Amino acid sequence: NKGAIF
Amino acid sequence: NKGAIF
Amino acid sequence: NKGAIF
Amino acid sequence: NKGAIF
Amino acid sequence: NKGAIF
Amino acid sequence: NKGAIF
Amino acid sequence: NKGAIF
Amino acid sequence: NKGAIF
Repeated sequence: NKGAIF
Repeated sequence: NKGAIF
Repeated sequence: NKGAIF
Repeated sequence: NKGAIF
Repeated sequence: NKGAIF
Repeated sequence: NKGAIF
Repeated sequence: NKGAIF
Repeated sequence: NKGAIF
């Protein structure tokens, strides 16, 4: 799993 | 902003 | 911003 | 798993 | 089981 | 089991 | 500007 | 500017 929060 | 990836 | 990836 | 928060 | 609360 | 709370 | 590539 | 690549 991969994610970005920005 | 807030997030979850799983 | 806050996030979790797992 | 990989993630970025910024 | 997996979960996120935010 | 895996989880995040934030 | 902000971005994520993954 | 801010970014993540992964």
